Amino acid sequence: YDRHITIFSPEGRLYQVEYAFKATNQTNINSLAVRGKDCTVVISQKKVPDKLLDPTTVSYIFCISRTIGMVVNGPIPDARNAALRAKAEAAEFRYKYGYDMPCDVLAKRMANLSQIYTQRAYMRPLGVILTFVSVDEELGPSIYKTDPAGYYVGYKATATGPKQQEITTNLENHFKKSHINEESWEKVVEFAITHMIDALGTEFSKNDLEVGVATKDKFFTLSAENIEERLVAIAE
Amino acid sequence: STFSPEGRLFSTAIGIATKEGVVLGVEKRATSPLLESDSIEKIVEIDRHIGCAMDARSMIEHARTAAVTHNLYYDEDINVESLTQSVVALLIAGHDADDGYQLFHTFYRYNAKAIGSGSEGAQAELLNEWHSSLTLKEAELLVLKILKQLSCITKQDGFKIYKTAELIKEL
Amino acid sequence: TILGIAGEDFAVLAGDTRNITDYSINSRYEPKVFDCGDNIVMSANGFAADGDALVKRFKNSVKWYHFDHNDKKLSINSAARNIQHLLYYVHTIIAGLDEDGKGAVYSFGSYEREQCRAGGAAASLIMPFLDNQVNFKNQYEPGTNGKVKKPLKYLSVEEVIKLVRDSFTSATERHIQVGDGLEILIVTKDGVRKEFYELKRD
Amino acid sequence: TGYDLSNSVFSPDGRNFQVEYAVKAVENGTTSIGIKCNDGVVFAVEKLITSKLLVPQKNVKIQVVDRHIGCVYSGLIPDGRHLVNRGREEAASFKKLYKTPIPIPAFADRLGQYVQAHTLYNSVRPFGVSTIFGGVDKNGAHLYMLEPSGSYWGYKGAATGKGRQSAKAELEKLVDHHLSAREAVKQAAKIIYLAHEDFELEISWCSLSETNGLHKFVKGDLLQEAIDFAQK
Amino acid sequence: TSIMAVTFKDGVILGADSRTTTGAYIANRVTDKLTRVHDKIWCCRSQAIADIVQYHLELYTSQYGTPSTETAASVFKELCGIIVAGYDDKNKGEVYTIPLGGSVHKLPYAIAGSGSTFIYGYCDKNFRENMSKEETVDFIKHSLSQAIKWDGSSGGVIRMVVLTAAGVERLIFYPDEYEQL
Amino acid sequence: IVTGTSVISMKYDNGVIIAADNLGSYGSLLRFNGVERLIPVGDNTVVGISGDISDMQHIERLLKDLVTENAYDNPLADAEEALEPSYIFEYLATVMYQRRNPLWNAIIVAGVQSNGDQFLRYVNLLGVTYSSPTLATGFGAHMANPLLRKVVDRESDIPKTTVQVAEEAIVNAMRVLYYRDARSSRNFSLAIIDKNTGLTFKKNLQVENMKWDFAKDI
Amino acid sequence: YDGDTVTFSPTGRLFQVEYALEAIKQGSVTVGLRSNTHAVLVALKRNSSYQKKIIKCDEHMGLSLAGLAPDARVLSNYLRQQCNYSSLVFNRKLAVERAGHLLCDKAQKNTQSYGGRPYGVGLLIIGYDKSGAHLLEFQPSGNVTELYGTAIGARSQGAKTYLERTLDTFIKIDGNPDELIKAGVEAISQSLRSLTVDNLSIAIVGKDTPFTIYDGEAVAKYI
Amino acid sequence: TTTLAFRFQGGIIVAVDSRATAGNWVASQTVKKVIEINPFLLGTMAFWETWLGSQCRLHELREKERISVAAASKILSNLVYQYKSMGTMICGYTRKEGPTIYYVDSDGTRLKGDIFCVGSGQTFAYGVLDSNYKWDLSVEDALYLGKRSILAAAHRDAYSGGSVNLYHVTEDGWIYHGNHDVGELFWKVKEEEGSFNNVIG
Amino acid sequence: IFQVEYALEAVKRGTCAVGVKGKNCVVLGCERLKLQDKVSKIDSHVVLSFSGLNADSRILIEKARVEAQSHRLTLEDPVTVEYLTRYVAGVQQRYTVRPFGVSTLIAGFDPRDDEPKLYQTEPSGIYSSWSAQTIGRNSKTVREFLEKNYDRKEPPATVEECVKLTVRSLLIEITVVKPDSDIVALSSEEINQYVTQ
Repeated sequence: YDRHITIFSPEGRLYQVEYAFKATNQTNINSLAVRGKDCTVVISQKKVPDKLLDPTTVSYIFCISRTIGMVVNGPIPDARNAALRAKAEAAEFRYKYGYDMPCDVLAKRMANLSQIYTQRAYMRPLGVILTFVSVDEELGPSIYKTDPAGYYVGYKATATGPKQQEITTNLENHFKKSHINEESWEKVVEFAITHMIDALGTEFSKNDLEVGVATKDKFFTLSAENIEERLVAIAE
Repeated sequence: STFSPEGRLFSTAIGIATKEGVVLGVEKRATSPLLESDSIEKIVEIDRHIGCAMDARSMIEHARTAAVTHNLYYDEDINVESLTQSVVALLIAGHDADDGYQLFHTFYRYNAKAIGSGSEGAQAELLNEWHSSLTLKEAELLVLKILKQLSCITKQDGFKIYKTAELIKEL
Repeated sequence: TILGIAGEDFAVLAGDTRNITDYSINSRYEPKVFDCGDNIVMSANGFAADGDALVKRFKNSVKWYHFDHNDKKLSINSAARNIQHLLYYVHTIIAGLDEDGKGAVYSFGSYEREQCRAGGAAASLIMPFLDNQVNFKNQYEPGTNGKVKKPLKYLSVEEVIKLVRDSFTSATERHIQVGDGLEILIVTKDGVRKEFYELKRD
Repeated sequence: TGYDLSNSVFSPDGRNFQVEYAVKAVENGTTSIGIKCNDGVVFAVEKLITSKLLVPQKNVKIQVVDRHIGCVYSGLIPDGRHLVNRGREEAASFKKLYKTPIPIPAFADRLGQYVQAHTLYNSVRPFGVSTIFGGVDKNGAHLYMLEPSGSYWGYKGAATGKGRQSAKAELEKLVDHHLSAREAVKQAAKIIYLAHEDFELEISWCSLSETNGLHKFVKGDLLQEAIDFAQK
Repeated sequence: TSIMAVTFKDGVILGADSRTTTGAYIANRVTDKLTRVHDKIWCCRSQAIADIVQYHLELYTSQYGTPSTETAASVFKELCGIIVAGYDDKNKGEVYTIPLGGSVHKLPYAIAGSGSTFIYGYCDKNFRENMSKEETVDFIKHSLSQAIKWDGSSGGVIRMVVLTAAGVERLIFYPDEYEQL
Repeated sequence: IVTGTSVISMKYDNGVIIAADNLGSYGSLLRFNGVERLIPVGDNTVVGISGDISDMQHIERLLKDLVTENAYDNPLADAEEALEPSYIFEYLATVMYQRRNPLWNAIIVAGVQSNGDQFLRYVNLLGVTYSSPTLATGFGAHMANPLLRKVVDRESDIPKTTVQVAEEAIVNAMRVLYYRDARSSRNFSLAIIDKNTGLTFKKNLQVENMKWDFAKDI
Repeated sequence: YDGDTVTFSPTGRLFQVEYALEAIKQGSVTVGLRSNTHAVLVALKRNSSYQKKIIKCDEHMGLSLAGLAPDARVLSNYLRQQCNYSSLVFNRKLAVERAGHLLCDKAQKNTQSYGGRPYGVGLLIIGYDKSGAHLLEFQPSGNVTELYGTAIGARSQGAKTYLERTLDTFIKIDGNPDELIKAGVEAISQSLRSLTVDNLSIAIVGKDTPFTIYDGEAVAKYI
Repeated sequence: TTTLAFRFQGGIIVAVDSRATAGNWVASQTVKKVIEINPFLLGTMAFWETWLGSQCRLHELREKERISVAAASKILSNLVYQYKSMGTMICGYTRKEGPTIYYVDSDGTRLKGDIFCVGSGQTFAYGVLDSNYKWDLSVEDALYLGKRSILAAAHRDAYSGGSVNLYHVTEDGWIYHGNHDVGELFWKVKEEEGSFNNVIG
Repeated sequence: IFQVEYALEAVKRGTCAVGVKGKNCVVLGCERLKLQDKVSKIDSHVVLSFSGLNADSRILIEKARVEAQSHRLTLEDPVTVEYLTRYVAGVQQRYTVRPFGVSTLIAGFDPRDDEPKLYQTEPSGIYSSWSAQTIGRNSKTVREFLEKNYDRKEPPATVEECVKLTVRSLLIEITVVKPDSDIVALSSEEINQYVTQ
């Protein structure tokens, strides 16, 4: 029964947590986040299989707070649960401690919740990987990623999804050759889209992407027209 | 707390219900001469006009509490059918001014009923022997007959437990 | 003000229909005595809201009684005991026929069955006159030198109606809170009869 | 096998099987659809006649929440009623706190969080219904559809139930060839009859112009016009 | 205190004095009494519950989207006088007042605090619908200056917050400026 | 501390008339002049409220919740299963008695029952309720009832009281209340609920024909 | 998959609820029918005395049970409590449709929460209110259906088919309480494989008729 | 109110008045101030006793023997002390206690004794009991003593009177020796004894 | 129930205890390594003996003592032996994650009474009265001895007869309970004189 609840197998492995990682890939979309000089950009594939869907609602990027944004890899119900909990925690921190929750504090709090699910047998882990992006008041642009095991760490740039390894190789190549040195968020968004295209070998329309930009005192999501401007700027 | 696919959930006490009273009897069946027969209370009172013949003690405590509560609340003797739905195989017998003398064993009112390992033959004997014109004397004697093959509730006496030697001699 | 009188195979429960606050009349016809069925008549005066709550809860209790006993006519003593256990800044009076067919008036826990009982503001104006006229208190047979008391005969429902009307007319005369109309409910073997009599409206 | 006997368990594939079985329960339900018109939403459901003894209309299936949200679902109808009761409680609480009718996206999120919560614990069962719901609020018309997993999205048109596939095939044609509310009612009737291939058509709708944004049922002459158009 | 919210042609202007007193002693003569509970929603007590209301409004903004000024007043009411003034492009500038009774009243302009008593007649005669920004500012200056001149527990500098579709603009007027009005 | 005073009403041969002034007084200060205190709850019911305005708004919220919840799973909520004046009155009385943290109000629920009987009942913060051919609340219970009771002294006067007679009586009672009540306003709302015509709700009525000329002699 | 109420089968069925439905088919048939003015319950009891199938909730409503009687007593207790609450808080006679929906919402809880079991009793509820005469059929799954007539319990299919073919007739029976009872007793007879004065039970409610039950000699004239 | 209970060779005599007043208004002159808890227990008061009788019925059903007077008085005193101006005697007979009187009051005290008088007229009842009481009184003498002791309090105490209800607690249960109207009783006593000389008539 | 029957097995492995009640007293006797070096008073008038899991007997005895004192605190009268037996049986019933593997003999006298009482309780929560009884290991063997040496029409008349019968049955500690709160364990030398005799 060690594979049905979060208890150790003879190998010391928590098989339910390992299966929870597998669930994260079942939405089959890839995302990447890069840090600019003064901003953070998140790119995510907005795959819309059904023509009757309203694409405006299909979205895995969440505005957790004025400054923090979150992109989720995994089932949308669990993703929305995580987003609601993160919004609640950010508001409670702003209330208790008088200032906006830092990105990494939110990541730690969410990873501690995830760890709790990983040790109490009553509760299953959420099958979502949470990637928080913000421009911290102190540390500047930040990317923190949390996983079902309760592990989290900060990133220079990160990718997540079935083709995570390829996007990671692309980013590693660029970082070796070269944060992304840019003067405004549009250029870093264009760079992120370019590397997404190259890693995935697939061109994107304004409908295939969802983009979130973290800037000083605002995390905002690009509308389809804004993403169209970026795609034109790349086509040029 | 589960249903079977066929839809259903997964001593010998003999009673007669006459129009002059309801008679109950039990085989004490002491396991040894050391067990004090005085303490084999297999027929018990539930109320001044209600008794039953046998989890037992707890259910009887709750039934007695319900009956006294009803009497306190309404100053009326609880209806036997109401008691059955407000409270081991049971023979519950009592009297009231609504349905008179009743005997119950989910519940079903019975003119006469028996329970236990001898129930299968006892019910046939009752079916052959019982008649509406039974006076309390013949009812008591037929109780003893079926046992060999006491207590009563009356409008004057209420519930009382049994002179029993005199009835075996009269038997 | 309410008034219950038990008699020979009848009982009456009467009360004035006026409703007041401070020195102002709220309504001139607010019925105060209720025919509760089962040949029981009841009235819960005192603080209005608690009386209403008590009546409502007693109606709930009697509905449950009817449920458990297959719509059996609730006896006056059973109703009285129920009303105790339910008990509110209220002075309840219930009247009806007992199991022997005699008139019965119950006053309220601590219920007391009594031959007559008044309640409300003008109970003090009404009750002594009823003691004198129904119970013949302080009356002796003439010429006996105070040795032989006047026998306690029973009054017919007509005489009791007259007594109630005159008692409430006097209370209306001398009590400012009493009297716009008189509501009298007679309980007998036939059922519950309702009578209304006008009183002075000042 | 073995990993699908409980609600909290992930399979080695990463899938929660009890939710997929709840989806299987939905696909057995009768066909219900929703259509978003330029200023409102239209709901329709095929009400299968079990016998001639059913009263011809009074077994209503579409449900209103507050006054501006309408809900229709397929699958275990009692679970749909349970979900709608929770939705009514949520809307009532929101109106109590904030004096304003709950926005449709907010209501959708509340219902999704409730349905998803039933997939967290082994002690509770997933909902056996996919619920099309929508209405009109300060931001216009919204149409949503829950799945037993708690997943939901906004839709231009939605269909679920046994005939969901045919209904979807005709919703695609609606969207590709355009739809005002008046026309939307008739199109909903046509789509329900096409998907049916005895039953009762029940239609409802909520349009800013034609109902002032409040949810109303289609009755009388408009209902019959939809009937004869669809038969036409 | 002497707080004053006035809707005008382009939005709402919320203004207050800067004096706080404990008895006759002025505890603080430069207090900022205008409280930003949400981006375009500002309130004015006539502190802990202000934090609670900001908490609940951030929670609302995260769950259900941008709250209205009526939403803010509702949150005050359900937690509970207050003048809640705000702006949005759907409703434009709004003023709500929540006197001690706890009832909520949407108004064209609102005055509160001890100083408001002395300028009920003045504001009634001088207020006009859809004034310009300059006219609204002058109106508030004169009203609050009279309230300060009469109310002992009111004084110091006059602060204003101008809420408009353009943005939030803060103004300050010193006694050397308004006492001569 | 914000309160409204006057609610008066009488029943007549075909329905009920109810009126109230549009004022909210902050103690001695006539602070708010637009408060509406008559709350229609359908074509057959109006709930006039007096006392604390915050509790008045609370009660309005509860009434709208009633009208919302009654329509759930109720296809006849429009005509046959619609809320009666009596159902609303009993709900409100239950609310007041539950809170009684009492709601500091007095409420007159006026309307016509589905069978055509005029409904007119009172309830206050103590849960005290009564019915009468004429009802008034607060300061009107002393000045308005004597005037209205001259029109309908008893039950038998109701069928002899026409629409216009009751209307003019109510208007005159508002004029007298404005004369002699310090916490009253010149502006009032009036609602007629006729069994034939249904709810006929008038707003922003004016107290007119006041007499002041005799002041010059004093 | 069938060992508990919170598990779906791989095909989406709830085996425990289907077993609870099978529980009803064990009990004796009860029949319900109505015109516009009157609604009638005709129940076949079984013995020893016969168990009473009819239960009275109000002067305006009552019900009969098929299956586990204890589940019936619980559901009818809850129903009476809800009617009492409605009269307590509104002086409003609880509508039959609303009472049916309350039962539906109570029964559904047991089919979704672990620890309990579905109610193994099916109920026929008849009542009269402002909307007229009503007849509801309640099932363990929580489903409630408003019907012109129905029969539940063992071998009820014969009575149900008879009611189907007789529907055109007994709908027209307005102002004739006895003819409805006659049609109902004729219907329940089709479910036998016989009726007696002591075995049969009848209940009726309508415009002028409060809910009343006939047993013993009272049903002799209808047999 | 005036209630007295005293023990003598023949059991217990319990005598009470009947008056009840709301201030100066005499609400009733026929109130029953003795509750018959059991055929062997009398509760004298000057809900509680309904609770005690319910507990006694439960004890009778559960246990083999009747509830003791000590147990009943302790139940009542515990209940009163939980809700801590009232005074009661629990008078009864038990085969293994004999005749027993327990005094219980609103303060929570519980006293076993031979003689107790309670209520506004208690001092006047004591004046007669203390001077005329003997252990070896005959049953008739003890009944007369209780009647006379309540008569004294009824005469001198304004809030005491109406009628005297006599109870006798014997080995076979309590005996109700009837109701005596103080109006008739005062005069009868005055002629037969020659007492109350100051009273005209 | 299965767990209750396994608790009965645990009881049957426990050391045997025996009780006999005579005309005037109840006598309780009990069957007590090289380097190692039963009857519990519940109140001054009632004693409780047990056989089975010793650890569980302490929970039972503590609960019984607390109830015996709480009865005197709530009601003046000390507990009856019957009442205490009923309470102990209730506790045993209620804990049927696992039952007590304990059966008890409860003996003593009623308050201000002189008829000796002897009762038994078993893990299921059943209880009954006995004139002589035994529990524990080989309880059947010695109960069969009592069933023929104890006479219902001539029970033991004095302390000597009760102790003699108890010692014969056991063949040792002996507790004699007598009215008016007289509980005493016999001396080792006295028990030796009985055994030799």
